[PDB]
Amino acid sequence: GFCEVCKKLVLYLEHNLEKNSTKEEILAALEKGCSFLPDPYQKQCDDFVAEYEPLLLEILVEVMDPGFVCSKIGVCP
Amino acid sequence: GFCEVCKKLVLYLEHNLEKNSTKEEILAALEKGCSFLPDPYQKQCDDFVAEYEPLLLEILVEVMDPGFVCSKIGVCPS
Repeated sequence: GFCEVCKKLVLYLEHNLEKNSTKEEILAALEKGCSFLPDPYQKQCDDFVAEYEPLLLEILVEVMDPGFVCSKIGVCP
Repeated sequence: GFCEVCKKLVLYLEHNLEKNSTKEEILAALEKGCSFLPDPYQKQCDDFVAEYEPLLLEILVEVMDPGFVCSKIGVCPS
């Protein structure tokens, strides 16, 4: 029943990473996390984000495959 | 290199998913997805979200493990 809408919703969220406002929000959240570290770790954390934010998102989307996610909660085979 | 700050940042993100503001943002994002559907499909989508969104959030929290993420992107050992 819910199998197809679950997969569409996971895909919707993952494609919405292309939206400008979503990109701004993700980068802001990453910068906020780095901001609570002391020097020199804050700067090192900012450098890490600048290099690895794309791969971080790519890996998260990879792991959150719609079929895997939606079968894990039991609405899809 | 970046291994130590990666784990600190992913720990932050893991706990940030548990904030009420973040939980509300994720729920609202899913509900916005449903809003693009015409009737009766929007209601079916809303029903799914109402029943299952906390289980979806749990899966996202589980993925956001510092050791897992930081080794998957290649900055930390396993």
